[PDB]
Amino acid sequence: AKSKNHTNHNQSSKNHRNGIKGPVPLHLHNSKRGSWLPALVNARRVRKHNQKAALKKRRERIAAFAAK
Amino acid sequence: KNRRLRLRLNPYVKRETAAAKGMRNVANRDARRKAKLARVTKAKKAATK
Amino acid sequence: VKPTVSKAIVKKRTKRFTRHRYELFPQLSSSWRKPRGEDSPVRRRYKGQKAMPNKGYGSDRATKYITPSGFRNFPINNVEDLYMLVMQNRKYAGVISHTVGARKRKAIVRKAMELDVRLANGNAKLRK
Amino acid sequence: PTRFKKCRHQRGSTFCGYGRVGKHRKHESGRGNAGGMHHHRINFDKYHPGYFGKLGMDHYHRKKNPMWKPTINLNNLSRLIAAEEAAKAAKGGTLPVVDLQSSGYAKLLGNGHIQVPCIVKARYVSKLADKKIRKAGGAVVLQA
Amino acid sequence: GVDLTGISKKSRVIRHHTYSTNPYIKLLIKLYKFLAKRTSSGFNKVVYQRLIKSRSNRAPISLSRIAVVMKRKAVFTAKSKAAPIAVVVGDVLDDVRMARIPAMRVCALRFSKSARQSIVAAGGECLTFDQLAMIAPTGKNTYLLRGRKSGRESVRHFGASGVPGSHSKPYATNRGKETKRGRRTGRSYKRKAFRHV
Amino acid sequence: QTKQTALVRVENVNTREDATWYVGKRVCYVYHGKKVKRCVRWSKAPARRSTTRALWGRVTRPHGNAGMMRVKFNGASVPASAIGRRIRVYLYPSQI
Amino acid sequence: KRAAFKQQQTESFKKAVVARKAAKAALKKTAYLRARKYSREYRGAEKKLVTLRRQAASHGNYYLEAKPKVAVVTRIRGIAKVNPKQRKILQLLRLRQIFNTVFVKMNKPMENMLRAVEPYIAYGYPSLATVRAMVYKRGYLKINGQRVKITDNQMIKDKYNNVDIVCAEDMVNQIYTCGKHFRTVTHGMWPFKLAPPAGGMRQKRRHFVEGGDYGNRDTLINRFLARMI
Amino acid sequence: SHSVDLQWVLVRQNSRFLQKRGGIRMSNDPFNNNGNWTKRHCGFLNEKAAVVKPAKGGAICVTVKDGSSNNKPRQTYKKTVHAAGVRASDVSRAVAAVRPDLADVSFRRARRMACIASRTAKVAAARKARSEKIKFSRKSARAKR
RNA sequence: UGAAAUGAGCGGAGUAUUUGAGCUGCGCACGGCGCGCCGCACGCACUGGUUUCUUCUCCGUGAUGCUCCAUGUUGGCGAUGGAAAUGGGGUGCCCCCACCCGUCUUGAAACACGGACCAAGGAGUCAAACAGACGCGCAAGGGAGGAGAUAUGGUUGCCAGUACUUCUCUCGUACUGAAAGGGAGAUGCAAAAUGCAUCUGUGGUGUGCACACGUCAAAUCCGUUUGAUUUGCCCAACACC
RNA sequence: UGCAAGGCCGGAAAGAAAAGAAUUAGAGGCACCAAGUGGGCCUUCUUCGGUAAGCGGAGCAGGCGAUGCGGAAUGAACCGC
RNA sequence: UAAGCCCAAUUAGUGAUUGCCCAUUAUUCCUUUGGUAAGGGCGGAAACAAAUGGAGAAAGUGUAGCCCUUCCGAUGUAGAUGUGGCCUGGAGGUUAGGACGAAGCUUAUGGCGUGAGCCUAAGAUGGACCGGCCUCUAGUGCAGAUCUUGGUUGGCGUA
Ligand SMILES: [K+]
Ligand SMILES: [K+]
Ligand SMILES: [K+]
Ligand SMILES: [Mg+2]
Ligand SMILES: [Mg+2]
Ligand SMILES: [Mg+2]
Ligand SMILES: [Mg+2]
Ligand SMILES: [Mg+2]
Ligand SMILES: [Mg+2]
Ligand SMILES: [Mg+2]
Ligand SMILES: [Mg+2]
Ligand SMILES: [Mg+2]
Ligand SMILES: [Mg+2]
Ligand SMILES: [Mg+2]
Ligand SMILES: [Mg+2]
Ligand SMILES: [Mg+2]
Ligand SMILES: [Mg+2]
Ligand SMILES: [Mg+2]
Ligand SMILES: [Mg+2]
Ligand SMILES: [Mg+2]
Ligand SMILES: [Mg+2]
Ligand SMILES: [Mg+2]
Ligand SMILES: [Mg+2]
Ligand SMILES: [Mg+2]
Ligand SMILES: [Mg+2]
Ligand SMILES: [Mg+2]
Ligand SMILES: [Mg+2]
Ligand SMILES: [Mg+2]
Ligand SMILES: [Mg+2]
Ligand SMILES: [Mg+2]
Ligand SMILES: [Mg+2]
Ligand SMILES: [Mg+2]
Ligand SMILES: [Mg+2]
Ligand SMILES: [Mg+2]
Ligand SMILES: [Mg+2]
Ligand SMILES: [Mg+2]
Ligand SMILES: [Mg+2]
Ligand SMILES: [Mg+2]
Ligand SMILES: [Mg+2]
Ligand SMILES: [Mg+2]
Ligand SMILES: [Mg+2]
Ligand SMILES: [Mg+2]
Ligand SMILES: [Mg+2]
Ligand SMILES: [Mg+2]
Ligand SMILES: [Mg+2]
Ligand SMILES: [Mg+2]
Ligand code: NA
Ligand code: NA
Repeated sequence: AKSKNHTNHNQSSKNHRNGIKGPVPLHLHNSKRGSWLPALVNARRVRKHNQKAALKKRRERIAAFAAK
Repeated sequence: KNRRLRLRLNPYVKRETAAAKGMRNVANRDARRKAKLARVTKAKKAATK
Repeated sequence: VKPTVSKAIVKKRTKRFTRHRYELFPQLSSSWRKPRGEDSPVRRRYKGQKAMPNKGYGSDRATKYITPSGFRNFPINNVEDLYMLVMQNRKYAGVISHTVGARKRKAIVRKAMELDVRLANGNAKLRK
Repeated sequence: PTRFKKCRHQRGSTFCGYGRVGKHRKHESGRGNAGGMHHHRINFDKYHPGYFGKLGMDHYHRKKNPMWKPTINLNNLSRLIAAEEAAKAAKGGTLPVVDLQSSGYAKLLGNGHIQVPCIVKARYVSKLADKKIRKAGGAVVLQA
Repeated sequence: GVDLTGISKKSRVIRHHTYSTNPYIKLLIKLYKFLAKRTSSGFNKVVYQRLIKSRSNRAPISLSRIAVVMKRKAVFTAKSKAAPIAVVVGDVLDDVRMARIPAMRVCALRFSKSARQSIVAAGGECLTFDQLAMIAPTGKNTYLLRGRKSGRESVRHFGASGVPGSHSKPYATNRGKETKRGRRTGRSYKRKAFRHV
Repeated sequence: QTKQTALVRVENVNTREDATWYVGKRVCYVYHGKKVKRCVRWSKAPARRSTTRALWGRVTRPHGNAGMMRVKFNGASVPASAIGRRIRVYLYPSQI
Repeated sequence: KRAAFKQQQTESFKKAVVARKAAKAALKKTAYLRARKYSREYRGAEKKLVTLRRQAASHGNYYLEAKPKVAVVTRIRGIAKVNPKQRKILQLLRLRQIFNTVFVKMNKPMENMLRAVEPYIAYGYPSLATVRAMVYKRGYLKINGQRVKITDNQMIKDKYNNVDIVCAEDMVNQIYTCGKHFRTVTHGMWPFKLAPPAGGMRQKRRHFVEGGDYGNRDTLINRFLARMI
Repeated sequence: SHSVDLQWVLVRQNSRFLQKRGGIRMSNDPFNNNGNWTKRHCGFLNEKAAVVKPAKGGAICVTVKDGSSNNKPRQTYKKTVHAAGVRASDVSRAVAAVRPDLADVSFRRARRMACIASRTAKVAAARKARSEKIKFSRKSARAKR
């Protein structure tokens, strides 16, 4: 007793009922893991300094607000 | 088709129907037909000469 | 007491919805059952078959539950039950329970006449 | 209660939600965890990775009692100090004494910032917990 | 007929009544349903929606979390203005990791006994949602807050743990079991810890 | 068939314009029953009592191009035993 | 006699009544003036074109008419057996039901859309009478998601909240002349739901030039729709 | 302590006074002017209430709960009997003194009480005439003390 | 059948106002010839003029009605009766429709299987482990269980219940390593192979309710509301570190 | 002071002109828990084996299955709906 | 002299552009039901006895739906879910009925509900128990399984 081997019938209809969802935007899930390591290492040094600058900047703003 | 609704949506509709009555007046229609043909024919002759 | 006047009762359908082929079997009662057979002509909505009940047959909400007399039927079991219908006596009529006996029915019929409370199954000779 | 189960809703439905085609048969996949590597492999592989195989050294006759070692962090120490003693506790003065092994703990771990300085009696202490409690005015005393 | 393919997929599961059997919850829903429709405030509408929510969707909040976000708002707030009333549609639980807290006015459905003691001992006051409606009928000068749910153990189990990039906990009573094949590179393969999305 | 509307052919009415003249006219089908039942003027005019009965309707619109007319009867539908039988088409309500 | 809260309501309601009547009179005057202005614009525009045609004819020239900017499209087929490409276009045209009708701009992006669904829709170039009849008799607005028949000019003003669209004649003028608010007016309307054409069609399966119905009929669409509105 | 709003939530679905007979929800509440099972008409439940009741003869009695002795049930309800012939608006004004939101139903109930008393005398008189022409085999007479 | 008649329609006034159609001024457009000349079917502006004919135009009633029901005319029948009506029920008849149910199956009215009748019986249950949704209690803690104590050392029974207790046990507040074994705060100062200081504090960044400052738009019964947006803080979350 | 990267501070922003110069019955994203199903079949165009088949096997898309109704006298799938 | 085939029309060289008939389609009117539903009202306005305008007005998922206005959808096997949705035997409550007749049974007994069913009437039936509502509980609903047991039955006054 033989049966049907293969068909793609109704598959495109099934894939479009809940639609084919679009891709995630570029600004989301933009992990740099696995990229070129020498550029990754240098970027980490800059990001560490940027966090320190952000912490200090909030300290100045808090003092400035309390100044008035 | 309704009188109230047409006037409510278009307050100007009374003037439009008054104009329509004038064009369907037999004397107005016949006088206009004579005048329109004479003035168009005169303009056609002048343009071609 | 006369009932409150309402709009005319429509009653979309008078015939009952009866079981498929219940006339051919003494076992089967006429009570409606949804036909779930795969090849059932009633379930498949064939032209000459019985209809199946659905939400479209629902009656007008203004005239729903109203009896032909114009009242609504409220079950009552004793004399004290008549006082629940004193104010709304043009809307509701009392239905004496079947099991209430003849001795107790005399008091209920006597009291309802003085209160002008309509009894759906009360004394026929009274109220003319 | 029986009146809330799906059986009552399925009275008159014949197949009771199992279908006319596939039906409700006895054991269509095998019994229990049968075929974990044959015909049930995908379910085992994606939901229970690591299920099959061996790992590690054996420990015959394990006794959990010699291995008893509950831990408490430095920032949870106020759970064992009475309210009236915590208010009176301050660096440089008299501090409450906490017996860890009588409260069900064996090791002071030392996560977070300590809220009230105190003297902690413990069987074990992490190297960071000992350093932090001493800088905050408390101390650790070893017990057994 | 009208072509309306997939129109049912546009509809959303929106609940209007509560499943709660608590009569005092129903009283609060009755009060704030009135306020959400007779006032213009967006606070009353949000509070009314959260009262209908299930218990799982009203996560509890720690007392330390309230004090931290209050301090982030206390700075950059003028000394003339008073501190807002912290409002949470849920439970407030005490935090033993933070002993010194400022005086705050907190409104919640329920306070734990320790949390109520800690708020009062710091000079604050534990408010009730019917009290809040009388002092802040439109929610003026309030700090609406929500509890955390991303740390729940149910969330940590969601998804398949065997697919690459996944770090959910499997359903297993024995911790030692389910550790050999599929979790170590030595035993056949290891589930990949990272996957680009 | 839909029995709420009936088709009536009238002698000498063989055009749609002819049938339009009868739109609105009262239509009567006359038969008899088995027993003498109530009628109009049962007590006023006892001579009217008879087994004769009448069902009354009206012409709603013409049908086709050959003078056929559509008739709707009062409330109920005309019996199928009236098929092939005489239908009376009166001249009232008059428009002349 | 009367409660205080019921007394303040009376004065506020009395002032609401006075202002409502004033707004009704103000809108009636505004709609009158705009309808007169449009009426003369339409009459003069056709008179200008008649002279232009006469001048070209007298000297052996030709007058090329402006390409129509507005098309009126009605669906003439049911909802059965529609391919996904044709299904989506009719959805974007809001032609989800047979004898549904919309007004569209006859530009290149829309024309290529209409060519793809030609067997399903009969379309052409509407006249001023056709646009007026559809707006006045079959005109509905999308108010709060509801299909509301246009019964007075205040709804048009409140729906569009635009200076240039306050009355029915503003609505007709935007559609007929393809104004800058053509999309705003047409989008704000519910898709027109028309009756079947009295007198029947010819053949819904063939193109109009084949003796059928589904093609572009040019200005013959007005005769088709006159039996439908 | 426990307001009417809380009490109504507790007893709306299950109460001694609620009668759901044949799909109709009525009330035996002696302090209900209507028989409708609503929070407004629940005289036994509200802090203040008033119900129009019949009295001996054609008199109309107004029973009032003023909300001062709710914790003392034998003093909760006070009766004031109006002389026969009282205007229905006067009865409604007495009720409105306690419950202004019951003024309309109290007026209608005051009118119905007067109508019933007149009908009761008319029906009883007709019954007496019928009984006067009938010979009864038995006649019970309650003993006096 | 006027229980709020919104009317070009009802009611008050007025004898006119302004729609076209004819005829017309200036300028500009447009057409023809090649600089400004001619034409202009009568387009735009002056809401041009003209009044020859063609139209009627101007005001007017909120709900102090939250909701439902309740108000004509002319005959026929019905004046209390084995009655007059309307509805329901029963049987026959006419014209139209109308394949036998349940099942497996792509496909059943099937020359596919089970089907003489009726009554009574007849099939997702109980227990254990886990998980998710929802209800409830408490909450960094939750809760037993076994057992004991005494109201009860009492009562045929109610009472095999209810009330009370636990330095225990268990699940969590900490996780990792095969194990030996280790074991998680922030900021600042600084770079000590366990560095110091402080303790009211989201580690940072982007997107992000409410709330607070404004700032626009629309509508207002002029009290406001309802949208958008700036700035601050951003809760819950998501994404990079 | 040039390139690379992460930020900060400002400026400008028909919020996208005009050229036929889009449209939308245009709330996007994120989850959790589960059922049936996993024998298909028929048609339009394309198409492989076979002399062919109401034969076997595929692509795209509709449909029957799961659905009657109005038509082709009659027909699961044709026409209309 | 088609009632056949090809073509072409709509009362016909007259005066302009809809001959006619059939749908579970379209338009529109009425009613139901459900929404990702959209809005209003809900602080009793004032006045008003009977004999001789009325009634209601619940801050509300779901009921006889709190009332009113408005818009849109409604078929469906396998399957999911919801229902102040229906029914049965028992339990904790509450409120009733019965020798002037309970349960059961009988029906051209009608009424109500879209329905599951509920209720009344009659018995020229019966002879002692039992209804409603809230909650709890389970051996809880039958047309078919060559289903089980009992009885009956056409074949048949036949072989
Ligand atoms: K096994
Ligand atoms: K229902
Ligand atoms: K047997
Ligand atoms: Mg095959
Ligand atoms: Mg297969
Ligand atoms: Mg019925
Ligand atoms: Mg089938
Ligand atoms: Mg009986
Ligand atoms: Mg069955
Ligand atoms: Mg099913
Ligand atoms: Mg299932
Ligand atoms: Mg299976
Ligand atoms: Mg193998
Ligand atoms: Mg080994
Ligand atoms: Mg955590
Ligand atoms: Mg045709
Ligand atoms: Mg085709
Ligand atoms: Mg007039
Ligand atoms: Mg020139
Ligand atoms: Mg009437
Ligand atoms: Mg009369
Ligand atoms: Mg036949
Ligand atoms: Mg088979
Ligand atoms: Mg087969
Ligand atoms: Mg079959
Ligand atoms: Mg065969
Ligand atoms: Mg078989
Ligand atoms: Mg215990
Ligand atoms: Mg853990
Ligand atoms: Mg270890
Ligand atoms: Mg849109
Ligand atoms: Mg097969
Ligand atoms: Mg199979
Ligand atoms: Mg509807
Ligand atoms: Mg009053
Ligand atoms: Mg409710
Ligand atoms: Mg359905
Ligand atoms: Mg049992
Ligand atoms: Mg009972
Ligand atoms: Mg009988
Ligand atoms: Mg019978
Ligand atoms: Mg029952
Ligand atoms: Mg059973
Ligand atoms: Mg049986
Ligand atoms: Mg058998
Ligand atoms: Mg025999
Ligand atoms: Na199948
Ligand atoms: Na509705």
